[PDB]
Amino acid sequence: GLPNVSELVDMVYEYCRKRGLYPDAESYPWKSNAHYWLVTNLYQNMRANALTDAELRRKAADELVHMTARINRGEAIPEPVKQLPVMGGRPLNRAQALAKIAEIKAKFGLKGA
Amino acid sequence: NRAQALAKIAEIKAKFGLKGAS
Amino acid sequence: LKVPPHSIEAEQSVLGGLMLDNERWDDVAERVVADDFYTRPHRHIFTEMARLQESGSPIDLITLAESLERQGQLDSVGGFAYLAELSKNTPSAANISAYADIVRERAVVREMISVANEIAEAGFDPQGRTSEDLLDLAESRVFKIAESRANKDEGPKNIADVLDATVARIEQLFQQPHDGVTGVNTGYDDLNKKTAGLQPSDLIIVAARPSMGKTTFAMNLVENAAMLQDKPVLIFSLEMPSEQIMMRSLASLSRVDQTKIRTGQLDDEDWARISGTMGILLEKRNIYIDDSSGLTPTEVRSRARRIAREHGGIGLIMIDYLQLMRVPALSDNRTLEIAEISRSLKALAKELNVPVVALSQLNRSLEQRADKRPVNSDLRESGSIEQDADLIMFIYRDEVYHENSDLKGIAEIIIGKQRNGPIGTVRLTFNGQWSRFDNYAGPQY
Amino acid sequence: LKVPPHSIEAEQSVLGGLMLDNERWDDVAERVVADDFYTRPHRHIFTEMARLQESGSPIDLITLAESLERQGQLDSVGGFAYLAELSKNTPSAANISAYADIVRERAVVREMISVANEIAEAGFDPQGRTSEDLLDLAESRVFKIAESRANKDEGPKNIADVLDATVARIEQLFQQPHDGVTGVNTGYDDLNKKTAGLQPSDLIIVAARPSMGKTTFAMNLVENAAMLQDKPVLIFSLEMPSEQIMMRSLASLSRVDQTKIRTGQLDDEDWARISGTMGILLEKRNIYIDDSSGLTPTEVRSRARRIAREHGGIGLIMIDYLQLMRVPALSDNRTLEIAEISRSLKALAKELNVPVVALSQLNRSLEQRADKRPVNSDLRESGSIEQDADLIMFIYRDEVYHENSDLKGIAEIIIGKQRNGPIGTVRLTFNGQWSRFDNYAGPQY
Amino acid sequence: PVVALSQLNRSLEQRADKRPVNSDLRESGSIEQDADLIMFIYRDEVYHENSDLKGIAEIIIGKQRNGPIGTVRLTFNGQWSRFDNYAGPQY
Ligand SMILES: Nc1ncnc2c1ncn2[C@@H]1O[C@H](COP(=O)(O)OP(=O)(O)O)[C@@H](O)[C@H]1O
Ligand SMILES: Nc1ncnc2c1ncn2[C@@H]1O[C@H](COP(=O)(O)OP(=O)(O)O)[C@@H](O)[C@H]1O
Ligand SMILES: [Mg+2]
Ligand SMILES: [Mg+2]
Repeated sequence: GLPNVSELVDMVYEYCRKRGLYPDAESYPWKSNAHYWLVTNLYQNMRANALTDAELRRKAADELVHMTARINRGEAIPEPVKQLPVMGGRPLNRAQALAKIAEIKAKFGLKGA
Repeated sequence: NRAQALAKIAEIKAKFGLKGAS
Repeated sequence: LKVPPHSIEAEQSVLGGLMLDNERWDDVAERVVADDFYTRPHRHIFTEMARLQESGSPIDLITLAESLERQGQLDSVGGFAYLAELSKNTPSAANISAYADIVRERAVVREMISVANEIAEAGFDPQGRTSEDLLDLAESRVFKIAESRANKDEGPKNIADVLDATVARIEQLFQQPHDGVTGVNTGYDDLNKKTAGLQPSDLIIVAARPSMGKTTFAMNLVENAAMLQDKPVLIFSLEMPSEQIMMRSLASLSRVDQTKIRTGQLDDEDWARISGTMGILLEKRNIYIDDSSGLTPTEVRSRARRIAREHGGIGLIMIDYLQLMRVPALSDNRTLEIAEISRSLKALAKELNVPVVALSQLNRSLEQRADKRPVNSDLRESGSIEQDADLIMFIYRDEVYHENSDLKGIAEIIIGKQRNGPIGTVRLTFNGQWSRFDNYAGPQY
Repeated sequence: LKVPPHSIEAEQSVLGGLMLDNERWDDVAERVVADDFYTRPHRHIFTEMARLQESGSPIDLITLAESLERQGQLDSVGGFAYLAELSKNTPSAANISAYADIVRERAVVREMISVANEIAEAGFDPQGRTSEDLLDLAESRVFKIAESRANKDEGPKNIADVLDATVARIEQLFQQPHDGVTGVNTGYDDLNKKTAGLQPSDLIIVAARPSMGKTTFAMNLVENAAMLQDKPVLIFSLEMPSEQIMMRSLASLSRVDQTKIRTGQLDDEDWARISGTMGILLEKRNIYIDDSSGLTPTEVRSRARRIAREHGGIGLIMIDYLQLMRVPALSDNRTLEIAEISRSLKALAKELNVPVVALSQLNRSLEQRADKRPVNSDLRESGSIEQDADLIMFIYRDEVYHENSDLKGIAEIIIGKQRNGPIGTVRLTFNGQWSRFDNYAGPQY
Repeated sequence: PVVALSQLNRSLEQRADKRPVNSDLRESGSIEQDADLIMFIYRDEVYHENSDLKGIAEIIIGKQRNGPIGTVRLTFNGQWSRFDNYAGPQY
């Protein structure tokens, strides 16, 4: 079930404290998509409006009511928004890189390099 | 079309355009 | 004894024509000024006549001589007898315009001779000045005379001729399609459609808050212009060394991660891409970069002129950014410095017939509003820039302010002032991984 | 008399120094040309020396004299007597490059004077030429003097030169393995990854509210730079006397409790540790401290230049803090003073090619926000600092504001502006007992 | 050593807790910046007649250049216009 106002505020504060190390918001270990959306929205609203504790609780209650109304009427929550893959796979050694640099220098004939 | 548009362009150039024109 | 070229006969003819014909004053007014007269009495006479004409009073012999007599300035001029001789000697059937033009030309020649004498005297007695300072001084001295004579090109035009020229221009634009691009191609379809390219002889200002991709957007425009043309493209960077600019350009062109390039963690394919990019750049060879710090408008203008002279044309000029430029003569007031910078940039744009893109910055006050999208009034302290600018583009990114924005990787270019087209907002894709801007493939509104 | 600018002694020095030392020829040849010399004999001598250099022959006294004698031109030069005079008067303590540059300067000034005279002469004798033609002639004459001149160091280089410099820099960075650290090692792995070290020619700002550890962090960085380098590290401590700084440094390095050091209640092991630290410092000998107060940027620049001159360069410069610096000419307006300070610090960092870390302070209003972690807008009254700084780091300690914090002993370095990389937060462990920062060993997200 | 006395702003008396902080030195930022040591005097009986701390004063170190900060309790004898060492138990 959806958390109450106090639990939502506590989760928002915990996310604010602990998001300084995660690469992105989607990488946070969210319990569910709705929790991610609510916590992120509250965090951004607080960041952009300097909301106090009471204002944060009021915004959390409003977001919970809006989410409950949306759930009661149906609708399916998509999986976050996602942003790019992780890439990887670079097994390059120093010797090959130096050989490539020397080949580049020979091909382009750089006087200063 | 484009041909008619250019024809009307030339017609207007002849009718009003003078001296400098294009 | 050197004889400066003075035409006393032309000045006397102008004065006599004005005395015997008050309708022609305007023709004289647009051809000569008070300082253009050699003898002091003639300058004083012209000043008194200008005052009388602006007050609505007749400029006949009696009133002019009497007015000089009342102020006690009649004796210095030469007297009522001298005024009557000037009035009577000049025949009525004379063309005052030719004499006024001769007097106008003589003042320019005299100023040129004065500047040459000043330069020679300064060279003989340096008084600690450097050669570079003397060269800059000589360039400034000559350009002052050039602009002093480059003010006649502005004036009213005939309505019918303007209408005919406008119709011809409309027909020509609809005649030569170029797929909607008339100026320098921006490399982006929507921007080309909304701008018809970058128009030559027009000042372009790019403004944004810090970390919005302003330098990135300018470099993308420069690279697109270089790849889509043949004329050289010049870059003035007062904030970055040229090596970082080239690294950013390599990341953008090769579509390789900038962090990998910066840290050196590149694989074989990345090296191949970089080699290809370098090969293309060395085959083209039309990009010039100047990373000097503390640039002055004179140095920028001189280097642009030298490039255009050497290669017969400039595709585009880019300056980043104008808030770092200096005018030593006006360091006391920043607004005057900005106005001088803007005027010099506009003069350079007109002279070389090239598009000039100057980057600017916005005050923190913009961030005090609920909606942080830039507006024209956010160009405070740079009113001259807003007025003299032919194109004004602001860069906005919603993801910068909001982490949970739905427009992540999307940037908005907002045209706050367009001289020859409509204003609006253009959405683009921002690949910060490659440090690049691309055409937006999503829905447009 | 208006004698043209010339210096016979400088030319004599150049020719004599070339006669006595032939390995300097290149330095003379890269600075002077045969037409830069005023007297005909000097031009002829330089031409003959150039020919001898091209043929592969030495250009000493006897070879030059013999080569001139074979062509019968020894009398035009002045004779073997004059050649011997040139050989004799010039000492072997010759800075031939300086004299060559001076000769170049005289020639430029002389040519400028000649061109000014020609322009004036053309102005006084139109010969049927319009004023437009005379202005074009004047522009052409001044342009040929100024055309490219010799300022290749401070001019827009070709794309080839910039690309080659960038590739050489890339190779140099990839040559020595440091595991992604190109600048001065900060001593912390995550901060090194995020910043790639402290880059040379960059302005770095460290900001925090009072009692957050600005001075502590700066001293820790200084200690790490001294331990991980060989070049001198200079400190400008406008806040504390040097004795207290050294006490803090001993507490940090030896990991001895600060209260024990301050009260003198140490034991044998602490004394042994302090002795070891002193031994290490005296073996290294690369830390210099200046605890003066009210320093102007001019004094800071002068002292840094003097230190670099005396000890072969600098490895780091630290200022604590910039609010204590003074610009007497701008004491009326604080914003202009801060702008001047930031500009001077950036210029110094670029000139000495060293990282400069300057401490700053934040407005009180930050303490009224719901979240007290600093942002860029918290640098109020110091917008020029945000504009000019290459790197901006904020120190945040949660336990300062919250007694019940779960992050006791944990500090955050927040990169508010990283010019050449990403931004974010780096966590470190704060040991106030030893007055030290250490790498955070806890779990990382 | 130079000991200069200074005042605080009146708005401090409108807060829930009236013990001074550094930000309570408004109009005097340079005072906070230049002072090596800053000590605030606080008597609870001045604001509350019900105070259990009658005769007890607190010296609050708002800024200490070379040491810790905190509160030191002393005894206030207004009869003799004197401060004395606090003889009560210390936590
Ligand atoms: N004797 C001490 N013991 C433990 N911590 C101390 C001591 N003195 C200072 N500190 C810590 O150092 C931090 C910053 O002090 P300092 O660097 O002197 O001021 P600033 O950060 O304004 O330069 C404070 O937060 C404080 O907790
Ligand atoms: N290594 C990087 N990784 C991701 N983004 C970067 C990197 N370097 C720069 N950027 C982005 O480039 C943008 C523009 O930076 P910059 O050109 O320095 O500022 P401005 O556009 O105001 O001149 C910033 O918003 C920043 O997020
Ligand atoms: Mg920039
Ligand atoms: Mg301090």
